[PDB]
Amino acid sequence: KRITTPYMTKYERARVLGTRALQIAMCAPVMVELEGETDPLLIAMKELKARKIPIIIRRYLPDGSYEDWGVDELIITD
Amino acid sequence: AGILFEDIFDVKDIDPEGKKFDRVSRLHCESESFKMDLILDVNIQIYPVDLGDKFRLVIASTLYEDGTLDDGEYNPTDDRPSRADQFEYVMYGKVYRIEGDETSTEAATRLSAYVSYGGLLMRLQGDANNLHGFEVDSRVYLLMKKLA
Amino acid sequence: VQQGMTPSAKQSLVDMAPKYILEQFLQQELLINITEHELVPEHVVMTKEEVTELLARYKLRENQLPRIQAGDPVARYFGIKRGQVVKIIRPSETAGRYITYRLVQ
Amino acid sequence: TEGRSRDGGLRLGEMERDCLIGYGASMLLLERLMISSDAFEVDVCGQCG
Amino acid sequence: TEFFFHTMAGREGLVDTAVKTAETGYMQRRLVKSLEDLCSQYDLTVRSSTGDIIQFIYGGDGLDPAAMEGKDEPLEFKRVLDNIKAVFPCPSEPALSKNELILTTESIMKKSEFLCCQDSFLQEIKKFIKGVSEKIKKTRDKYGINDNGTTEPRVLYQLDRITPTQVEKFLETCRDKYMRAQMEPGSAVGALCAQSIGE
Ligand SMILES: [Zn+2]
Repeated sequence: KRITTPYMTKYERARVLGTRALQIAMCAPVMVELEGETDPLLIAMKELKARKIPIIIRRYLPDGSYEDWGVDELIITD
Repeated sequence: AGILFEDIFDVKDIDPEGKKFDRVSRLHCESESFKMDLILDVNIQIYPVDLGDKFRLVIASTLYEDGTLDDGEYNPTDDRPSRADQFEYVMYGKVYRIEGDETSTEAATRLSAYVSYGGLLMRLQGDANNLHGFEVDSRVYLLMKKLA
Repeated sequence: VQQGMTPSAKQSLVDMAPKYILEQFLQQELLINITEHELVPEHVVMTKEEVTELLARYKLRENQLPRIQAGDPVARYFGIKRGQVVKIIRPSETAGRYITYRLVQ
Repeated sequence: TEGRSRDGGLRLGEMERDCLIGYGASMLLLERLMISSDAFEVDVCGQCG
Repeated sequence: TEFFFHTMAGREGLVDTAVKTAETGYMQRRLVKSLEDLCSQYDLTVRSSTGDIIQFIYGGDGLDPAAMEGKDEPLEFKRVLDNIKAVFPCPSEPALSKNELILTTESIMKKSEFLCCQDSFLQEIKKFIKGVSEKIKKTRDKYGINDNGTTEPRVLYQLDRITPTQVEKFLETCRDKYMRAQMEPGSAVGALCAQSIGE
């Protein structure tokens, strides 16, 4: 089971977009079709809107145990 | 007919608080046959009104007296016959608040409806029976004509 | 005590015997019971099992809790010894209540 | 460098340092204060530290 | 002579602005320094670097000051109920009465998802619903309204209109607004405090 909040905190969104933009900057394969945009951050934002990013968050509770959430099952909000 | 309410009124007072604007007046009116009381604002640059006038007003669901309810759009340059032909001053507005006359603890049978004509307010108050059909968010036309 | 007590007995008042202990209050303090004062939230002492369950809930080590001094007027009122735990029920600004725990050191 | 006769570049004074902590960002203040100010590399011997 | 006295008063403003410069900055620098370490853990506690517990739940509620609509409260009920009524006028559904409103509200709140929410908020909502329910009672009483819906001058049913669809929407909107108004774990709770008091 999982106890933490089910929404995506702004910090998680920021670090996910950052690390995915960096991965697409180097020639990684892109998981969504692009219409001709040539800016990594906007491609990563579109991917997240399509919810296809291959990144798994690992939330460390203070004691040392952890919980894993796929970036597709957090409730993304505004 | 699409008429919601019709009556003859007479004007009683104009600016209980004195002049406020250069083109609008806050009429206080009373009804001849029924005992409705009315508060209305008119653009007195185009339809000047004197302290003693008498007039008939009709609040209608639609201007097409034949009963057509095609309210999709309104075209100012129309020419076909319409209920506007029989009046001298026409406005368009929306009923945006209905409330009871709380002043009466018992025999509460008087209501008040507010109609807002895109800034120009109006309130019509009195017995409940004559107010049948007024509904929040309904859009209605107001027509008026002076009488000798 | 009415007004005070002699310094040599001040020193003696810590080492009479391990099996015997004594507690001194001022007449001036006792004149009012702080428990009834408006600015003192209710304190409650609990058994060792309660603290066991609490430390199990938050996954804490005992020395992580907030502290309360031994010489604190309320601590003296309750006569509690070092190493015990105290629950507090702060009266909220509204009907709610907040629970917090403090350790006596 | 500092001046305008000499070349410049402005200061990230300590008030800004708190501002950047405040939002909760972490790479931004690392970048502003280490990558693009005095980035440098050294070596150390783990046995003697 | 008036001009001279006027100048005497005026210069005090200029002097004050000059004096302000240093002391306030020193205070802020000390304060942010003292507080900077704290953070809001994923457990809803707030802990210093050592890992000790400062607050068991940030602020007692867990809410976030930067996300408040009312006066230091997450919500302003009457404003929300008013908004939902205007956005969803339901001319089809029949007007509800005291017993119907209380019955239908209890049934909806019975769902487990609302049970997951905070208790205090649920109580306050119940209180608000009781309040409106007693108010509609007075209104339906004074005018001799009949609960069966058969009163002739149907305009009288506009007085305190409320319908089951609107009730359900309101409760969902309330729950969501409360839920999304929490201090997101990982926020730098200390720096926000030092900055807010210093300013
Ligand atoms: Zn070495």
